[PDB]
Amino acid sequence: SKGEELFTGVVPILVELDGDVNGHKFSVSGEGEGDATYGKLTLKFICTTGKLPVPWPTLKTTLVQCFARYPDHMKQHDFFKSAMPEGYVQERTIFFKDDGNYKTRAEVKFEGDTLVNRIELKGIDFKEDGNILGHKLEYNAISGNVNITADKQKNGIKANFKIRHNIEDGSVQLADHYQQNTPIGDGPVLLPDNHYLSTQSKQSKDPNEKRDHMVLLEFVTAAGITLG
Ligand code: NA
Repeated sequence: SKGEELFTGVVPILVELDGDVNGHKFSVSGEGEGDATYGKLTLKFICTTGKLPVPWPTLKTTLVQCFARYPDHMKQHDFFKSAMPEGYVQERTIFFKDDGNYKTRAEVKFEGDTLVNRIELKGIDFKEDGNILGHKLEYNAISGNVNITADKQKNGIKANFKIRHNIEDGSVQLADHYQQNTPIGDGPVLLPDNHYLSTQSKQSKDPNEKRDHMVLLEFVTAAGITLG
């Protein structure tokens, strides 16, 4: 695609999120860069409104799958880059088992040479002392396989995957994700054969940063289709 050509070197990234979870309102800003040749993302997120009222790990998926490394032989299945520069809408519902849900809407697009992710998030039906509003998650890595299907009716894609977040008492909190992406522009897109994105993230802190924040180092690689 012509959009893929936008991703052959290191691209600056900006993320801006406004959230409301059970009436707790917050905002997050992110800055970093992506290098899709290696599926590599480095980001720092800052809660601009004070302390983040939910755990950072529950926001990681919400806070740029256009930076996935697609293997050469799978490049015709990269929807995300084919929609650029005009971008796409990414919507999710994320179900926390035995707890509330996030509903997210984002637009991902170029503004100049910067890839920007602007998001709104709504959480409802959270338990006041469950794992999320009780802050019982470990500030712990996450990984998984994002399963992608074509959505021909919407000239886009669907995806579904589970995140298992470790809890401080040694249990696991499941977060079942449902996703849809649709192009913003009316230019040509690539609609993929079924495949997945193998994704892993390490979270850390800027020891010099007093604000509530998260630093991420993430790798995202398309898989599941064999050459030939
Ligand atoms: Na690159």
